[PDB]
Parts: sequence; C-alpha cells; structure tokens
Amino acid sequence: KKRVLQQPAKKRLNFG
Amino acid sequence: GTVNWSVEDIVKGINSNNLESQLQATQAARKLLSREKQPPIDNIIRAGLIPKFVSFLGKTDCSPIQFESAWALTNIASGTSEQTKAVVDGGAIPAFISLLASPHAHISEQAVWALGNIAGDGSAFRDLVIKHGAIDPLLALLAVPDLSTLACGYLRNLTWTLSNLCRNKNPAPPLDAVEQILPTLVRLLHHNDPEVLADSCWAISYLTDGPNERIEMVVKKGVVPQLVKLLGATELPIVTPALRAIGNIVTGTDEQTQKVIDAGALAVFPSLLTNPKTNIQKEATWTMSNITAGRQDQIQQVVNHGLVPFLVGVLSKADFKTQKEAAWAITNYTSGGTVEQIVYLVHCGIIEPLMNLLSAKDTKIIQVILDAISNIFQAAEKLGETEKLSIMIEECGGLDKIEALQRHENESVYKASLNLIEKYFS
Repeated sequence: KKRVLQQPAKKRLNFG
Repeated sequence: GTVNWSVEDIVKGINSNNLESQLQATQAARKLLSREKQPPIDNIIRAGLIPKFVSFLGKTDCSPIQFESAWALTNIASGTSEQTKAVVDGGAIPAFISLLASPHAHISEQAVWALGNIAGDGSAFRDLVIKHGAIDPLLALLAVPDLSTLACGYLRNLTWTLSNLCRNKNPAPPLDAVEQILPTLVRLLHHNDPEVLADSCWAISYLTDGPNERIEMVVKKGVVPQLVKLLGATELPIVTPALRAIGNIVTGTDEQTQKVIDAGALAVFPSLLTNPKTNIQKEATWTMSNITAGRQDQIQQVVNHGLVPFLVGVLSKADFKTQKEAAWAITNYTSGGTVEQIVYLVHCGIIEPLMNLLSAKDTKIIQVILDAISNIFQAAEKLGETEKLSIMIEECGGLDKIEALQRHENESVYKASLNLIEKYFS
C-alpha cells in the first residue's frame, strides 16, 4: 500500500 | 604569467626536468581548467598529463605542485564519466587518500573535493574509493571538539564528499561504511551552517531511500526529531532534503512511520501542503499518502492534526502531479480507514474535488479515483446512507463523468465505472 518516491551536484568544478 | 598557456606549452613545461618549470606548467594547466568556459579537459587528457599530475600529487617536498595538480585533477574528474575514469585509471585515488593527511588545509580540501567527484561518478567508483580506505581519514578530518573551529568552505566540502559517499544505489553503499559514517552525519545534522545542513539532510535522504533495514539503521541513530526540526526550517535548500528523508522513512514499516509521527512531523504539514514551491507540496502530499496507508491510529493522528482539510485543498487546487499524490492519499485513507473516518472525510468536502478530478487524461488517476469512490460507497453501505452518497455525487454533476468513463479505453476503468453505475446509480 505504501508507494515509493537528488539536488546536490554529483560533480563540481573548482573555479576558484 | 601562467594565464592562457597552450596545452603544447604546458606539456613542454611538464616534460622538463626542472621542478619549478613543472610547477609553473601545472599551475598553467590548473588555470586553463579553471575557466568558466567548459574547460579543455579532453585536450589535457589526450596529451597524457594525468599520470604526471598523479605523480606530482606525491611530491611532499613541493606542496605548491601538490596543490596545483590536485586542483587540476579535481577539475578533470568533475566531467563526464569517461574523464573521471581517466583520472581514476591514473592511480589518483590512493594518492588523494594519502594527501587527505597533508598538513596544509587547502591541499587536504582539494583531495576531499577530488574524492567527492570520483565517488559522485557512481556506485562503482564510490565503492572503490571506500575500498582504498578513504572513510577513516575523511572522518578523522572532522574529529574536532567543535565543528565551528573549521573553515566554512572546508567543512562544506567535507560534508558534500561524505554525502556523495552515501549516494547512489544498485548497489547501495556498504552497510559497514554507512554505519561508520552515520555518527558524523548526525553531528553535522546538528550544525548551524545552512549548506552543511542541506548536504547532511541529502545524505540522510540517500541512506533512507531503500529497504526497511536501511531505514532502520538511519532511524536507530535518533535523527528523526532533528529531521522534523529541520523540516520546520525557513531555507528551502534544507526543507527539501528533510522532507525527502521523512518521506523515505515513512515508506517503511508502521513503526518507522510512528517514529516520524511521534516526533511531531504532522504539525508542520499545514504549511508544507500550502508551500509556494510545488515540489515541496508534491513531496508533502506523497508523504501524507504514505502515512494514510498505515494503521488506523495513524490515520486518526492525521485527522486530529486537522490535515484532512488540507488534503481536500490540494485536491481542489494544485499542479496535476500534486493532485495525483492527493488522490493516492485519499484512496489509501479510504482503504485503511474506519467508516467513521471515511464519513469525516466526506464531511470535509472530498467528494466535489474528487469528482472534478475525474475529467483527467491519465487513466491511472482515473482508476485510483474510482477505487476511492468505491471504498466510500462501501463505507456508506455499512451505514445505509448509500442514497445520500448517490445524491451527493449527482448534485455536483459528478455522475455524468462516471457515465462518460463507462466507455473508457482501459478495461479496469470500464468495468469499475459500469459496476458503480449499475449498483448505486440504477
């Protein structure tokens, strides 16, 4: 009866 | 000085036998890979520079070249799965893990970031990073009396990398690794930096997205109250992962849902179900549908918190996906609830928006709404009020829609509408 269902960046480039 | 070098000049400098020339060229490569444009990662890889950067990662006598090469490799690993694979195949994982223990904070930070990108590639590289022994030094970097003494960006990067180590499924992270990381995650969940809190809630959401044993591991650490507290937060980047984690948790056993309820989560749902962000509204309605699928006492808790009127509201006006989650919540309510609770539901005015939603194109929402109406009619049958419910569904012009659905393409919708109209509308 209970049914099932990622914002952060999986990868990030370092710009500074 | 090191601005706008050509990859050819970078290779020339790196291939020199002069450590200062190599350092200048490596900084040039880092700056080339740091531009806001899509960096020239493929050109750097084709030149065969990854092995040289990985070797420079081990030069403890030249911390600057360690830092520059770590930054460059981080940026390379930030790209496609193939470029991250190129970084990993150069042997960079153990080098970064060794650099995690560097006395310089910015080098350790770059190592954390690189390992985070590698793990974020997917479950295979995540498990590989874990197998090389990264969790121990990563968690050691946070073995401080007070997290407030750490640099803001440093702690943020550590938290993000840990969240990526908790991320992804098929397979999910190793159980021993999750158990090794959870305490630090709780500690971070009690921190005050909004970005740390967001990343920690996302890690908890990752860990709770699975079978009931993962949910149980998470719940036993006692984080549900803190998750509800953060659910009441003002910053959306915190509320979103907190709500996702609470939803995941309520997808499990009735005891886990009961932990969610006992923590006072329902008291927050009046605002969540009216949140300006449609995504928060949909996630909250889905959590509510999972809660109404539980025991009758839990449905009664939902009733006592005055949330049935909010369910009627979202069913009456909301984006179609939220309305679909609300239809699911109503169907679960009616299937699991007593006739008294179903009567209360009707008294709150569910019938009119439930009928209004029957003009939808999706056949799934149609069949679930028909199931809800069937449950309601059964509840009314036990009360002898079935003619009352008939007059209700006919007064708002609803029976017309059921008659129209009688000719639906779906066999299930066809048969359910026919049965309803033959028994209760003849």
